Amino acid sequence: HPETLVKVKDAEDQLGARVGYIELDLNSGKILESFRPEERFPMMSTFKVLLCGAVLSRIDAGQEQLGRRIHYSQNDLVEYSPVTEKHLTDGMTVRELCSAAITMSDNTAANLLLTTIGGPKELTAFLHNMGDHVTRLDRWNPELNEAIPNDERDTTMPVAMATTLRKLLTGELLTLASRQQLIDWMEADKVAGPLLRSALPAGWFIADKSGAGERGSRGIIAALGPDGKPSRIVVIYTTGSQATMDERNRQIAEIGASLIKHWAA
Repeated sequence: HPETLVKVKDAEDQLGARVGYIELDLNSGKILESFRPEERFPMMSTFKVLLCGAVLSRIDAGQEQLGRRIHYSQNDLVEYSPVTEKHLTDGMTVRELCSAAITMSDNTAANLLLTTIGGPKELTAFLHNMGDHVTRLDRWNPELNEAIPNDERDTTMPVAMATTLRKLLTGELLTLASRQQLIDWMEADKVAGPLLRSALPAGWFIADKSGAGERGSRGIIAALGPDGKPSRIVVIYTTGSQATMDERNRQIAEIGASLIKHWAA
């Protein structure tokens, strides 16, 4: 059972592509191990957690409401919108939009949420305010998944994403209610079965969010731990590979198996 860093490097070889990885202690925020922690990768759909962070922050400040109902139309629908495409008549609440965005990676829900905050620039501004000057969202769905080589648009670094995720989940940035909601959404993720969840023993907790983009881009952010409590943050990205979606999933699942098999170390 390879050690995690050995498996991550092996994943680069198998995939013919850069893989970035970091593991943080959730409590302390201490980096436990990392690989290409300070290189940039497309965030892809993992941005949606940060987006819902921004939305929750607005909620906490009285500028937004969980129950606010948004009506929208056919023209707003983009590909991979399994929830939003069913609510053209009745609309959806902000709460339901964040659920759909995080748990089903509903692309239209994420655009709708971007509108509520005034666009990708406002997410980037929210990030800057929290101290994250690396992570940047520049475009909307679907364009933000283009993953053009060395384009810094819509990118993060594993270390920036990991830290920012920790601040959202455990910091004072969001109220206790909002922090809990955010983690509850990520716990309820439905579309990341083939990734770290496929390696997870019964009884563990995981709150995650996946992403896939062009040019083989794939990744996942997670808070996970044994005994029903998250204790570490794991962030994994890759971009460039020509491997199949299944192949890229497998490598990420295998990185997950390693970190699980060595967790007690």
